[PDB]
Amino acid sequence: DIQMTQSPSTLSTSVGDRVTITCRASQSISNWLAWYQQKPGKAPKLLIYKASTLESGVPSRFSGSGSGTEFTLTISSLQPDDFATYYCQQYSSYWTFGQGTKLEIKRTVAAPSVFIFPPSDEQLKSGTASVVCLLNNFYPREAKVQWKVDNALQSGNSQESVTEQDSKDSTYSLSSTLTLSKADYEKHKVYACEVTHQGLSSPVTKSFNRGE
Amino acid sequence: DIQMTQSPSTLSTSVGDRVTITCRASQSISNWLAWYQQKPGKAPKLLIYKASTLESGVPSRFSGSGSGTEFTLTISSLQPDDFATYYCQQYSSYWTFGQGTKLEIKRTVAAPSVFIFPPSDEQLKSGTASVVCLLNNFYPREAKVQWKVDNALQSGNSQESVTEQDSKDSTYSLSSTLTLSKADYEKHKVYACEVTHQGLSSPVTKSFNRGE
Amino acid sequence: DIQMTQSPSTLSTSVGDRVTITCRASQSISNWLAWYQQKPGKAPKLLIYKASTLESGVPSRFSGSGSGTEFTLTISSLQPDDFATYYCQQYSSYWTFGQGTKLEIKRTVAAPSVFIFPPSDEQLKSGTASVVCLLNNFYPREAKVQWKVDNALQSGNSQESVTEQDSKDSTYSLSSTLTLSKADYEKHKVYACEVTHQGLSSPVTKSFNRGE
Amino acid sequence: DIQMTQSPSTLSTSVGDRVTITCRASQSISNWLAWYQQKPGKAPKLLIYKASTLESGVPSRFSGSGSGTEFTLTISSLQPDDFATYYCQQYSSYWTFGQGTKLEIKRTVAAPSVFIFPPSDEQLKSGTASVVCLLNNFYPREAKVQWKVDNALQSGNSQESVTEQDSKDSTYSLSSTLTLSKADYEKHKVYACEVTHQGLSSPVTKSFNRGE
Amino acid sequence: PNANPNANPNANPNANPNANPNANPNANPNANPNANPNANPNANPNANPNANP
Amino acid sequence: QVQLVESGGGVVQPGRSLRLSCAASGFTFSNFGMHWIRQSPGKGLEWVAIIWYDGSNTYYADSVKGRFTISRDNSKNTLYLQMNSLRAEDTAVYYCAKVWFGESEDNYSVDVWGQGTTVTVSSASTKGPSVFPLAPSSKSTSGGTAALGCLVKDYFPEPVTVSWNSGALTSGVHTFPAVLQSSGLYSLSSVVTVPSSSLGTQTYICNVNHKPSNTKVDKKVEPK
Amino acid sequence: QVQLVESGGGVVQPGRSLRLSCAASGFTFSNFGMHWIRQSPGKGLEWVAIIWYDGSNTYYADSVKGRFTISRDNSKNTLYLQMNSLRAEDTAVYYCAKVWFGESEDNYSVDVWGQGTTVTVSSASTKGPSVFPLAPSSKSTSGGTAALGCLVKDYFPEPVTVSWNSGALTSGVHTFPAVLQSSGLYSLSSVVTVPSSSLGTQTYICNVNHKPSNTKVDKKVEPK
Amino acid sequence: QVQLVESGGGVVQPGRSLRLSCAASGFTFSNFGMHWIRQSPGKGLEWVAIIWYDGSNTYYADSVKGRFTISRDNSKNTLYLQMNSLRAEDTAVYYCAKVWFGESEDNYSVDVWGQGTTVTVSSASTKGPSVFPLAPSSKSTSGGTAALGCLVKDYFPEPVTVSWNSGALTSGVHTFPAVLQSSGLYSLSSVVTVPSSSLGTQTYICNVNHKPSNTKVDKKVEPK
Amino acid sequence: QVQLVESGGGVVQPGRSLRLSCAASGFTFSNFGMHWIRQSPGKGLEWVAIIWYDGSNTYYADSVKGRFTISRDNSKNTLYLQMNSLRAEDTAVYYCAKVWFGESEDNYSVDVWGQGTTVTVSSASTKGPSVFPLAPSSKSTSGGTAALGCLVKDYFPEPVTVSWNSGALTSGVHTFPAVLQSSGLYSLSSVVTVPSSSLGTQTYICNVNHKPSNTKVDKKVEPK
Amino acid sequence: QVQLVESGGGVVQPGRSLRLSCAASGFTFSNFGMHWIRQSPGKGLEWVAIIWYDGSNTYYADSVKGRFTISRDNSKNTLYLQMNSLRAEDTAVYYCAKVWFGESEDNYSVDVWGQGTTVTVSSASTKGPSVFPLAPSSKSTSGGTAALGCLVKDYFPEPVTVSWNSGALTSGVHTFPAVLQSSGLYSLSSVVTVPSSSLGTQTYICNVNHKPSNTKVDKKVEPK
Repeated sequence: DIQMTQSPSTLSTSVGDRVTITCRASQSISNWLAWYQQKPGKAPKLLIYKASTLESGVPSRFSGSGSGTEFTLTISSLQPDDFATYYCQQYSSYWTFGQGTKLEIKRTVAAPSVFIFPPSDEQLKSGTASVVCLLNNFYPREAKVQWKVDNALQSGNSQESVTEQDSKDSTYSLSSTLTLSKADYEKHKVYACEVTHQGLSSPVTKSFNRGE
Repeated sequence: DIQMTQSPSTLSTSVGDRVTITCRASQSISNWLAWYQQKPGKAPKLLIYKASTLESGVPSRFSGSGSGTEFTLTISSLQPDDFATYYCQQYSSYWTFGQGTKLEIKRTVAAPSVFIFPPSDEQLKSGTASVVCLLNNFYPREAKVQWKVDNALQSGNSQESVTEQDSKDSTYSLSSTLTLSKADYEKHKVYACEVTHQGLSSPVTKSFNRGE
Repeated sequence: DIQMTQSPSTLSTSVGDRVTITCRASQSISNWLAWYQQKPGKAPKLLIYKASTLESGVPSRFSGSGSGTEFTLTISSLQPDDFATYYCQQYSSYWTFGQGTKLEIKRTVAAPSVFIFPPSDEQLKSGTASVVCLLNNFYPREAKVQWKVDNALQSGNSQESVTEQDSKDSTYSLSSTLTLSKADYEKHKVYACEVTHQGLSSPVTKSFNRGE
Repeated sequence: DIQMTQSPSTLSTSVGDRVTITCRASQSISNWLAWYQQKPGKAPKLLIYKASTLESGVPSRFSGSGSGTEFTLTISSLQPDDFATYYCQQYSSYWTFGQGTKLEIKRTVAAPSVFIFPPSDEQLKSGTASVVCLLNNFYPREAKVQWKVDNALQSGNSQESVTEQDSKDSTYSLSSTLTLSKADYEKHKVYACEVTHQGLSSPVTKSFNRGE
Repeated sequence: PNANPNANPNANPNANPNANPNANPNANPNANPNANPNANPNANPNANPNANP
Repeated sequence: QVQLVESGGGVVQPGRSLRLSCAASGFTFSNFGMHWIRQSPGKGLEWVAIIWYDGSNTYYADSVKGRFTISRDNSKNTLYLQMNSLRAEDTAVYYCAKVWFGESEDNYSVDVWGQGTTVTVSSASTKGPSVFPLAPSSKSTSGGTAALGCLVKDYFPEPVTVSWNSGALTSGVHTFPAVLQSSGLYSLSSVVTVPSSSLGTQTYICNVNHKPSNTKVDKKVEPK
Repeated sequence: QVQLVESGGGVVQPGRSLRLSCAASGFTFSNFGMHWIRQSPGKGLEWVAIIWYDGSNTYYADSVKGRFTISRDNSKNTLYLQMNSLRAEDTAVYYCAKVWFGESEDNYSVDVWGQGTTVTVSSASTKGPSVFPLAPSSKSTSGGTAALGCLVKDYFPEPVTVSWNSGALTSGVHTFPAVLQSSGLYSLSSVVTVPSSSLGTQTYICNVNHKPSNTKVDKKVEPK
Repeated sequence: QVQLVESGGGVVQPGRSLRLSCAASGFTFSNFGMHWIRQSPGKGLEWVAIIWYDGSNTYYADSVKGRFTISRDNSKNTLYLQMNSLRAEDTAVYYCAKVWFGESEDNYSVDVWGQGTTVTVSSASTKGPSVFPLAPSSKSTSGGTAALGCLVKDYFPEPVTVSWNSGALTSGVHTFPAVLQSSGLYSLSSVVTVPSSSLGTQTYICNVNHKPSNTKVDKKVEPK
Repeated sequence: QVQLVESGGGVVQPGRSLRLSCAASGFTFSNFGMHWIRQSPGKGLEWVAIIWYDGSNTYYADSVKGRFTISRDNSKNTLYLQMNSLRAEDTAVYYCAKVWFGESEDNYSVDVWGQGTTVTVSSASTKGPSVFPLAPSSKSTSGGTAALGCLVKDYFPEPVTVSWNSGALTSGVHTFPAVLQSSGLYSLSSVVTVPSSSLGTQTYICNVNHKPSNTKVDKKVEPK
Repeated sequence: QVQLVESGGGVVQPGRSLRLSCAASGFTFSNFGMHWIRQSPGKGLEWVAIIWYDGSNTYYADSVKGRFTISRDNSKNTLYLQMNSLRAEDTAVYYCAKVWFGESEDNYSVDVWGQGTTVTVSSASTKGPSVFPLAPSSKSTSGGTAALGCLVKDYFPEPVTVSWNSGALTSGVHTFPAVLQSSGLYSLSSVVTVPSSSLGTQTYICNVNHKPSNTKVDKKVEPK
């Protein structure tokens, strides 16, 4: 089973830049490699086959190179239509795709706005307590959110969700949901989320008291 | 002449189970395969044609699959009305049916009750001697009955008959009839039927003495 | 036009022998080859199709083999009913038959008896002169008969006829007829037929003088 | 789309010569190449298929050779019936024809006769002015005709037409037509066509004055 | 896995010339439902020669 | 809905002839081809013949070609099967069946089967059965349960009916399917389990009835 | 141009079967082989099956061999995928894809992908969502900007739609993608930033709609 | 079983036409395609024509294309071959043959051949033979065995029958197959070996019979 | 032998449709696939479409895909090509062609071409020609030979015929092939060389005929 | 999983032919090449033949080249091996085997073997065995243990089954593998150790069964 691997997993780039992404196979696949482009919520479109043949209708700013086990895709001058996810696919022995490289819109650093929401009384009446920590309009996407309940770090009881890059300002938003039982929730007082981001010189901590 | 073969010949299953039976042709019949259901003492009814097309009026829990030389019939959730015999039929070149698979009601193991009956004096006066060995209320159906006359195994002079599964408890009964001439019968003393069954830890032997 | 060729053209064999005949196609015909048996003065009968499938009713001592361009028919143990002519036939592209292989009854060598007959006076009165050279009861069939008229070899004015193997003793008979005009006949003196055969240590010559 | 290319485009040859034309494909077409002959004003006729198989009815003086990407057609001894246009055609992936090679009748060099005709008064009355330069009975076909209006070379306002080789003496004739508006025509005085040909030691210039 | 566009487009002479025993035995509903002009217009010699009665 | 009714089956000696009929209703019979298919315990389901809607083409299985003749009467909506030169192995239940409606180039089979009619090819003559008691005793008692029965031997043809005490006793009755013996006569047994404490006081009589021979036998079963 | 339309996807319990179809138009469907390829967030793109133009050769991925069956109906221009014995990891978006045209000795892959159909293998039952308010307060205020929202918890299956003030409020709205919980139920949040000076006077209501259960909930969000 | 009977063959001058027929019985003629195949001593076996079961497709060998027309009458169970513009090389034995039953995608050939009918294309007129004696003498004697015979020359058409002493002498008789001469007339010889001790006393007469011309000749062979 | 006759070609305005037919004879038309191939002066030979013997598979060139439809009527032995949305570059001579017979695994092309039919796609209206004299003089004289002619300008459609003295003068006549002008009208010249000593006495008239417009013009050419 | 079932093996006289078949299931048979490999006690494992997936290329070992023919029927999923002119040294167990799936440029061998079928090439005729007692006595006793047995000599072909006292004695039974003698007949022994104190009182009988000849022999072994 031929393994495929793409690098980098995420690439922040700007319009007009020269972009090069790489794709490697666990064994020799000769030149039988195809590149597919996919925009979010849409079907993939074929860009290149035989590692270097351009599909009809594909603009000339795309080019392929490579043979054996190392292959590269090059975009000479990035255009706004090219912000998408790119998958390589060997078709030398069956068919396996790489994990995909997402072309991200590079912009200046913007620190997140942090908000915390306690569980509603209705949900408390339902027997569950969800605490929500919100990071709004930040870039880049990498951030760490740690839940602290009476200064005790939580693990394995939270879930994170991230939006795509906003069409207007290319920022991210992230929601973290900490879920606890009503008895566990009422067995503590202070609930805090601590956030770290490369745009923040120091970690930011938001907290509330149960009932306050 | 295309040969058809169904597997398994008998399948013990329970209500709610997922049932899959297979059917194979001696040569390629493309997709021209039909499945027929037959209940005992009743005419067969068509279930599937073209190997995967459901006949009008057939519930959706029936499905067909297969192409070329291997075909399968699947019942997603067995219901009591589906306990019947299923025949496949190729109709690519003339028409030949498989041997049929009978779906049996699976239940716990129950050992048989064994009874023996000697020939009546009236039948001996008529010139024949029938000895009857009866196995009552056993499951599964597979059992072995050996006749021993003065500890000598008999062969080719007995006939067996089995009832269908009882509607109330889904058990079987089996009769073995040994037929002999008066001279052969009166030239011996002890007449036994020995029974082995998967529900019996040891073989059961019933015997009588001629004249006793 | 696919050419077919059979080898050998004639095979001398005996009852109980193992017989193998071959058939070759000018191009690949896959396995679409049939073998037909024909007895003299009778219609051909199908023996094998698909190069190796035995026709229903054909005894098991016949078998076929081969694929692509070379095919063989094998008789494991020859029987007297099998003395016949065997034709192969490709049916991959239209239909063409081979020249046919005749299975001949092998026997010991027997030299021919040579007789000569001069033209009758009645036929000479009719305007033609036929001279007949007869070879009786010889085996094998190959023999050479040369006409010499005043020690001059004739060519293009003679015709030969050969009988089939006699049912009783498996011998051949051959007739050679030299036909000439009355003027050609009376313009020469010595008329001889010389016969060579593998059973003859020396050629046999019969001759007459016109009028003698 | 496989591109085909034939060389030479035109070949001057004589009766009895050995003629060889070549044909090349943009990619490997194995041996799936056909050669077609077409005479002017008549439908094409098949000569060779599989690059080297002679079509039934084609005389043996035609032969094919080649494999992969280079193919040749050879005429061992040219005959007058063979003067025609020859097209190669790959039929390995769809069907594409070459531009065709026309076999021209080689003869001695003959210089053209040059005549010039000014526009008629009727055409000037119609609003257009056509000037005609005629080259009669010249060989080979390559020649250059330049229009000069008051010693100024014209470009993009003339059209050339060439006849086929005359059946009697194998010469060409060419007409060049300069088309101008009546106002453009009457805005100048001298109109010349200059002709150069490999059979002419010096360029020939014919000219007239407007109104003469 | 596609179709060879240059494959044999003719009709294989060594094909199946017999009848297909598994073919359609039913009557074609959308067949010719009209009368045939060139049918038999002559009286039938072996028709009914008696009364109705 | 679609309904097919077979008739004409019965017992026939080998070498004789027999005509089966199939009456069709619920659909336009003249628009469909028909099959005859037979079923026997030894061979399972086995196709016999097919006929076109107009009778123009008929096909037969290899084992019956030349002996069976399939025909139809579209004016009467009836399917016929004339069977000549019958052999012993032709004993089976025969069904007529209707071809389904499909596409013009598809292959075809049957969708609706008839009720079925039984054909028995045997040289045996009509003969009533011998009823012998399977008497219960200490050797047929385990705890409070004993087994007794009746053996119905050497009768022809099928079927026979067995009741117990004129039908008053049905709980626990097991009548085995008949088996064909080497002599061409059928034989079967009918057994019933009863409380051992009822022996000697409750009367048990098996009532065998055989309409083809008008046989009625009431056999009393007494313990030993 | 070339068009492929998948259909047949939906919610199916584990162990059951489901049949997907792919309707093709704009090209000669019978002349091309086809692929089925699935995409999941956990495994990315993953080839499933391939079928020849005439169906003579089929190949399957190892993880699905023996459970999935790919077929085609060239008379209907339809590609089929029968999926039996579904496991939890088969939940994905399934695409049909057309093999490109190439040379006789080349290797082949797909050039045109279909629209895709979602298949969710889960034992969860259809259940409407619980809408909880994400109430703004002093702890969710930085300057003149505050954040409020709605939590849409414990619904199945996907998807749900969220609007604000019947669509009148769209500036600054962030509806997060749903997350699958340990219980097999989905949950998501929708947040919006508003001027702090508008709290207590401007009314904000989130409108959650869930067509599979016909749920429509208008939840009012009040400050603390 | 299957039976095919050809008829219509005979003597025809070159350039004229002739129609052969083949009556089929023992099977459903309308369900099978048919071949005409010819056999001649000069070319061996040579396929001539094939016709589909319904006559929709016909094929011919290249040597006969445009001259022969194959047809069939399924209502009469008859196969026909109309031969026009006959040449000398068309003289052969013509067989009709039945295509075997096979699979739908297999290639097909013939399994049952007819009896065969002889066609002789020659411009020779019907003519009785000249019978001349091949008289035995000292030059045709080796020991006690001598050879004598009759030369049957210049007859048309085939065949002729030869007997010796009205059939009383058959031991040792060798009638050679006829050979066709350059003049278009047939010729053959018949010889017999006799005991030399019988010469001069036993009378030997060869009886040549030629039904096409009603020729009967009894020629006496006398020794020298 | 094999014969193919095309018909249906003519002048058609751009955007309209036209249906070409090809009648086949001399062979079994239903047994062979067919091609349509076109030839134009600008692109040479260019394959257009192919159809299978039974019409099951059709293929088209990329430049015509979606606009042309090839079909056939095997009952009429006719091949059809429906051309819709014609463009100017589709003007060409269209040939039907027969696929040769070959082996089962070979690739195939055409062996017999039809006669060809001309299709001219132009928005020009039917128009008679303008005939202008090409008058000989001293400036078109070299020795004893002079040249004169007729210019046939601005006519549509093709073709036009030119004769001299009702055909009595053919020696030395050169009628050039027509050329297409920017206005969509054709134009050509016809010239003849005559002895200079005959000028002024021998009358020379060119007879231009244009059947599409029924134009007949006799123009007298006099020297200047 | 993958399953291969061989059939066709048996006893064959030298010089005769035999055809082995191998039925494949559990995988796409038409996609893989196959091997036939044989195993004999004298030569060990020995490759016999290989065939490509499509039958285009076949290879044979040198010892069998020209006598064996390997073929396959992808429509029946069956592998065939026609063996002609069998010699004595061809007696072996024949396995069919499946080539593994690998890379395009690798070399290939087999990964899954069939069950195997035995072929015995011998001119010996079927013959029942001679059973002789190996009687225990004082000369075959050491302490309380004695040895007795049965010699099964001069039988053909394999196999034979040996039991003791109808299976009642299994502890201490040693049935030796058969050995082939110079006469082409097999021979073996079966021995058992028994307590010496049981001799003369305990009955020991060996039950030899040979299904090919339907031989059943119960030989009693008595002390001396």
